[PDB]
Amino acid sequence: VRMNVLADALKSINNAEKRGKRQVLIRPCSKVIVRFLTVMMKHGYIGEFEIIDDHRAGKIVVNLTGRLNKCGVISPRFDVQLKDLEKWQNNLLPSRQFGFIVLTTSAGIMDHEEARRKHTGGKILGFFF
Amino acid sequence: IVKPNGEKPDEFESGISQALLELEMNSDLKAQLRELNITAAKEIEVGGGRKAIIIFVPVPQLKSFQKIQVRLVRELEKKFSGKHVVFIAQRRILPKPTRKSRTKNKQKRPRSRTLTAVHDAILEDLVFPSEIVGKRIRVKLDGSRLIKVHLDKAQQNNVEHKVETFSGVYKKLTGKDVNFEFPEFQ
Amino acid sequence: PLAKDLLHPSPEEEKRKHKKKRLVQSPNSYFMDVKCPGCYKITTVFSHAQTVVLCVGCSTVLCQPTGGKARLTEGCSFRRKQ
Amino acid sequence: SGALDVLQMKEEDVLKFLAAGTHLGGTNLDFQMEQYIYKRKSDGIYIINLKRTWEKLLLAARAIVAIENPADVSVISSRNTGQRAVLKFAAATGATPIAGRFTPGTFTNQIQAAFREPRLLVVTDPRADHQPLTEASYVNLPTIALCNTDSPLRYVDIAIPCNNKGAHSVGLMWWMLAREVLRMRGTISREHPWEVMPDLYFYRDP
Amino acid sequence: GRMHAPGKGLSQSALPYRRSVPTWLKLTSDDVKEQIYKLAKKGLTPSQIGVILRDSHGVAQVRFVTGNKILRILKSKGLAPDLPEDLYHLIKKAVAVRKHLERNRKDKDAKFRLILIESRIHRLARYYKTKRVLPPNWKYESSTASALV
Amino acid sequence: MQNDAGEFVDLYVPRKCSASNRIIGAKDHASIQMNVAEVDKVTGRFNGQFKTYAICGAIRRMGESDDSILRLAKADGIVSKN
RNA sequence: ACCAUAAACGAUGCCGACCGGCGAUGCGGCGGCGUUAUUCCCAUGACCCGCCGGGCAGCUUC
RNA sequence: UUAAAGUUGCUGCAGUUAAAAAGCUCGUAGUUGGAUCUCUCUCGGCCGAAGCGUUUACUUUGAAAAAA
Repeated sequence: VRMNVLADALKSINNAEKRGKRQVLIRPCSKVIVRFLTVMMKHGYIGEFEIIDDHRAGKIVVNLTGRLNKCGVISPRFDVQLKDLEKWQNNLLPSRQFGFIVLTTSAGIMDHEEARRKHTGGKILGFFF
Repeated sequence: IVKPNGEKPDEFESGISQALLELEMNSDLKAQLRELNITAAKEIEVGGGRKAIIIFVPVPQLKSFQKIQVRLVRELEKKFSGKHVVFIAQRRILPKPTRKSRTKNKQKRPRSRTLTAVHDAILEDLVFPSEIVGKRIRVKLDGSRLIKVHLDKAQQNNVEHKVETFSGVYKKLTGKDVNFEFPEFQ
Repeated sequence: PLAKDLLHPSPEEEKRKHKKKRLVQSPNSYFMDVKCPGCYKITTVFSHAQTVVLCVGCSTVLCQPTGGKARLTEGCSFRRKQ
Repeated sequence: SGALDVLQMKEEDVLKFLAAGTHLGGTNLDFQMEQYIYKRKSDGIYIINLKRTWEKLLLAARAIVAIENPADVSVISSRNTGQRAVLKFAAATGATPIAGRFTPGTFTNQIQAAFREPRLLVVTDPRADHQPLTEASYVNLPTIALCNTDSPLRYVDIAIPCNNKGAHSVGLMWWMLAREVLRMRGTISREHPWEVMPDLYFYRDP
Repeated sequence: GRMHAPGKGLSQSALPYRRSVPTWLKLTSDDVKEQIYKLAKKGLTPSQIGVILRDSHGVAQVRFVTGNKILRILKSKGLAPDLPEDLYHLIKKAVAVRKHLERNRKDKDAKFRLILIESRIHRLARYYKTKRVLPPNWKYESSTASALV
Repeated sequence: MQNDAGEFVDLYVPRKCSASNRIIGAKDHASIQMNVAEVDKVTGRFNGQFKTYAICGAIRRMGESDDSILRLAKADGIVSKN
C-alpha cells in the first residue's frame, strides 16, 4: 500500500523531468510536500504550482523548468545532528558548489544551508540538485 | 437587534439596527425579522472609493438569514448608497494548543473551531447566492499564495459585480488574496 | 504530449475519463424526475437505482433496476434535475 | 502566418485543396499527428484541418527562406508519385533535388562524390524516405516533411499535415510550397495569381 | 487490490464536490430522521436505509441534510443493533457455509472459503475490540455461531 | 564558470535546448539549430530578421520536435492562434 | 488412511507509485448512423462505430 | 590480523539463463503504515516565588564526565 507519500511525489517529478515534460500532476497533496516544493522553488528549481482542492486530499500541478537533475527522498527520516551534516552532504550532494539537503527542523522545513545559519539540527527529508 | 458579547453597540450598528426594525415594521418579513439579531458591523474600504458593510450574525441563526438574504441585501442597499452588504457568521477560532498552554484547555477543540475551518466557512457565506464549485491555490515564485474560487454559473449575473468587494472583504477579515472565477462548465 | 495543460482540460475530455480519474472527481449519475402517465404525482428517482420504485398513489412500478442504470417503464416521461 | 491579413488562406487555395483531396487523410491515426485532425468521419477516414495545414506550410516556407544560398535546401521523394514535383520545386526555387533511391551514406560518407552537405531537408513522405531522415540525425540537419495521418514523426521538425498518398495532393503541396517560398522572397507578388499552373507537378502515370 | 482475493478493481462511489443539499429537495432534517426511524423498525440495516432514501426520496447523502450519519442517528435514538452490520453479515455467511458443508462433506471449495471468511471475522472483531464496540471478551466460535444470528 | 575575482574560466558556454532546457553536448549530432524567417507585416516578404530555435537530439528521437517547434513559434506570434 | 514431493518453471517474492505507442479479445457499464428476428411500435436479442473500467494475451520502440 | 573486499554490502551487493524466489492460500509476534487541527494564578520585590503545557522521541544548550 502507499506509505511515505512524499516518496511518490519526488519520484513523479523526477521521472517527468527526465521525459522533458512541462507539468506533473502529483496526488495526493500533503503539507510536507508543499513545504518541500516551496524550498525547491525559492532556489529556482521548479517554478510555480497550483494546489487543486478536492475535498478529500489535494492534487498539485507543478510546472517544470528543466533545471532539475535529481530529486530524492531519504527513507527513513534519520535524526541528523549538526555535527553529522557534513557526512550527509558528502554522500548525497554532487558538489560543494550546488545542491541542497532538505531537513525538517523544529524551526520548519528548510535546506541544509539555512539550518546551519539558524544553528539547528533535525531529521532529513530528502535532497535535490 | 445588536446583541454583542462585550455588550456595547456603535454607530453603524445603531444605523443598521434601525434599518432592520424599519423592515420589522413595514415590510412583510416581520415573522422572520422579529426572531433574529445581529452581533457586529463594520464598514471597510475596497477598490479605492467603494464601500462595503459587513453584518455579523450568530452561527445558530445563520441559515435563517439565508432564507431571506436576497430580499435583505437590495432593500438595505436602497436605504444606504451603493454599498454592497455581506452577512458573515460570528465564529470563534480557538488557538492551536501547544506544549505551553493554560488549563482553560480542558476539553479538546472541535474541528469546526479551527482556523482552516473558519476561513473556509467564511468563504462559503459571503458569496452566498452562488456556491463554491472548486478552489485552486496558486503558490507564486515569492512563496506567496493566491486562492482562486470558482463560483456557480447559475447565479452569475447576481454577484458578478460584487467580486471586487468580496476579495477586499476576505483580505480584510482573513488576510488572503482571492480571485473569483466562473467556469463555463464543470 | 510533453506540453499538455493539466490544469485546464477541455470539457469534452474530462467527460471522457473515468469518474475518479478526473481532475476533481464527480459522479456520472443524476436525479431524474419521473412522471407516471396514469397519475399526477411527480417522483424523485436516482438514475442508477436499485430496488424498484413504486408511486404510492397508483401502486405501479416506475423503474426496474438493472446492472448500470434503472430502466423506466413504457410511457414515464422524465426530466433531469438541475 | 502570424495573424497577418497578407498571409491568410484565400478562397482559391481552399478550392484547390478540396479539389485535390489534401484534406482527406488515411484510415489510421498516429498519436503524434492527432493535433491536426478535425474529426474522423464515417468510412473511417480522418479529415485534416486545412487551417493547420496552411499554417504549417507557412512555417516551413519561413524555414526555407531563412537560408541564404538557395542550393543548400534539399528536396527528396523516393516514390514515383512525388518525383516530378521535386524536380520542378528545384527549378522554381533553386534547391537541390534527389529523386529516386536515396543512397545510404549520402550525408555521412565524406569520401564519395555522392557526398552532399545540405542545411535543410524537405521530404515528401517520412515513411518512404525513412533513410534520409535517420541520416539527418547524424549531421545536424533540420527536416520538413509532408505527413499523412499514419506518418511517424521521429526526426521531422516541421510536419506539414497533408495527404501524400494521392498523386494530385503531393503535386499541389509541392506547388503551393514553391509559390509560398517565391512569394516570401523578393520575387513574384501576392497580387496576381502565379503563372505556373499546378498541373506541371502532377504525376501522370501511363 | 483486494485483501483475500487476488484481484484489483476501481469500482466505488464518487461523491460530488458540493456539500450542500440541492434546492429541489424539500425534506428537512427532522422528517428525514423520522423516515430513518420508521425504516429502522423493519429490521433494515444502515446500508439498506440509505439506499431506500437515495432511490425513492432524493436524499443523496444523509450527512449533508442532517449533519450526521445513519448509524449515529440510530445509536443516539437507541435503535441500533448489538453487533455492527458488517460483522453481522460475515457471521451470517459463515453460518450458511457451515450449514451447507455439513450436508456435503466432500466440498473442499467451501471448506477453503470458510477459512477465508472466518479469518476475516477475527480481523474485524479485533478492530471493534480495540475501538470498544464489542466487549473485550467476545469471541466468535463455531458452536455459538448459529445462535448469534 | 566564474572565480572569486570574476574572470570567466570556461572553454565555452554550450547552448541549451529551447524546448526542454537540456545542454546540447559537443557530440550531439542529432541536435538542431533552425532559423525561422521574419516577414514585414504589410507585404508578407522576408524582412531580414529571423528567430532561432535549438532543439536537442533526444527531443527529436522522441518525435516531439514538431510540437516543440510549433509551440515555440506560437509564443513568438509567428504561427497565429488556432 | 498416510505420504506433501516435481523443468511443483514465467527456469522470474508480495504490496504501492511513476514511465511510450498499436490493434484485437473476454466480462460489465455508457453512448451512437444503419442492417436483421419478435408481424407494426418500443423494448430487447445477433451484427456494426466508439468510450470507460478491471482481465488473458500479442505486436512494436534509441 | 587490517585495507584492498561494493567477495558479508547500514552507507553498499546479489537471486530468468552465472550460486540463488518458499507448491499454494490463511495467519501471531516483529517491521511498516493515507489526507487532516495557526500559558497563567496568590504572595515577595510591572516582574520572580505556585502551577505547568497530555506524555514521550527529536534537536540545540548547559554541567557533569581521572590522568595518560
